[PDB]
Amino acid sequence: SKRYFVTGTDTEVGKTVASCALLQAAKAAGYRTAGYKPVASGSEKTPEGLRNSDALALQRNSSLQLDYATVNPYTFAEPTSPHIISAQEGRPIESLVMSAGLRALEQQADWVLVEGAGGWFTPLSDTFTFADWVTQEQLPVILVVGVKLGCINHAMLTAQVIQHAGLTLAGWVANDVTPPGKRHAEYMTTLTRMIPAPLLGEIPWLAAATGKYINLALL
Amino acid sequence: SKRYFVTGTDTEVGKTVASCALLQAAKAAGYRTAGYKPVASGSEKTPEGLRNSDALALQRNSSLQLDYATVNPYTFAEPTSPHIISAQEGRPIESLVMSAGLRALEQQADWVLVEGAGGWFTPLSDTFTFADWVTQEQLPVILVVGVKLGCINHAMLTAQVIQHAGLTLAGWVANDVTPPGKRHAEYMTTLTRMIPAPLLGEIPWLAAATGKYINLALL
Ligand SMILES: C[C@H](N)[C@@H](CCCCCC(=O)O)CC(=O)O
Ligand SMILES: C[C@H](N)[C@@H](CCCCCC(=O)O)CC(=O)O
Repeated sequence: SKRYFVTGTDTEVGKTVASCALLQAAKAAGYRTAGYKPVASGSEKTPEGLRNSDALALQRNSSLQLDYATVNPYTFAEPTSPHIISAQEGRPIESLVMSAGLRALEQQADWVLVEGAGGWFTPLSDTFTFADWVTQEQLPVILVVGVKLGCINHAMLTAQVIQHAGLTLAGWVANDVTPPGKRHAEYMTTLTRMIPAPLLGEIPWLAAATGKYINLALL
Repeated sequence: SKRYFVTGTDTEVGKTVASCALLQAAKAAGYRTAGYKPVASGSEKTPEGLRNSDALALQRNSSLQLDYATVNPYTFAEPTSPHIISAQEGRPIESLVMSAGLRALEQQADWVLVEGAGGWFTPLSDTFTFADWVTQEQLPVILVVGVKLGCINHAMLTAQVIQHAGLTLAGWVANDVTPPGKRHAEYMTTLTRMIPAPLLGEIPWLAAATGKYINLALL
């Protein structure tokens, strides 16, 4: 299986929008696809337990029919850092459970997209971060950049930290989080120049069928 | 002279609020102080030329009477990345002019605070970033963290990049950018654990005399 990890420059950059566009283009290329979000916080109660909306989006954009707990093993109600609510609730987030879940998807999908929570360094416990599990798994990383003032700094910080860990930065996606602004073209040129990985495509400001904005031939 | 560079985790984290609190505590410890903001964008027209409000704050919080152009040599009207507006206006931002300005302040001040623009990696030209000038100058760095969801990731990214460049991370300041929230104490404990530098103090949410929140004995 092809496997990619998706991270973002900050918490509200539309990372799941880019993950659904990636899943839609891979489906169009003929892959049997699966979205995986191992850890999620900020969830609603239903008759079946807590459900996170980003994980629901990954589940409905996967080409395989998948059960929710296969897509998202760890679900917390409160929208805070996973290591705070994990400790509060008394439910440890285990690296072995996160990796088993990935293997179970590779039994049926040949293109798997793994979406983290937050940015690169989100803590999962007091001694373990999301970056430690991605490094452990040796996943190639796709960086989603929300295009706004301040994003050059955040895209460069994330790119250098991933490369320092010896991981491949597979590419980046530009998400237009605001309407067209004055320096949009100069920001896109600077970001293309500075991020050492191919620009996979740009998704326009939308306040759903977005696969056409991704060029999968660059991954 | 003691010299410190101040940077922030993102663009609106109240970095100049923390710089004024630092200048106020150094003045109270008996230092002859000077604030320096070499590059600024987002400025107003006056009879005397363009004036940036952050640079004005540094100027009025310095214990020496200083002229504006001594505090801020490069002033651009439009609030965008300095390398975009510098190219548009045809006014190169020169490293020699930025360093000369710092020397001129050391002629009269014995505690100098240098405030950058944006975050760590702000571009000054197509081949030069603010981080290259700070590394060139070998300034110790003070990191200002706006405490909100997403700041653990940004504080860790900035801290590792500075240390990788071989610079000293002198300390960090927590700025409360919102009213008291649910996980404020757990966020402060996590940030203290993870940032490899002393917490210099915490400034409370204020919608001016803030020197009392800084412990200069840790710098
Ligand atoms: C206009 C802002 N307040 C600030 C510059 C932000 C540059 C951001 C570059 C990037 O995208 O990383 C200007 C200033 O602080 O004087
Ligand atoms: C609740 C958020 N949407 C998100 C977690 C953000 C953690 C931020 C940690 C940090 O401060 O860096 C949860 C999620 O995406 O499922």
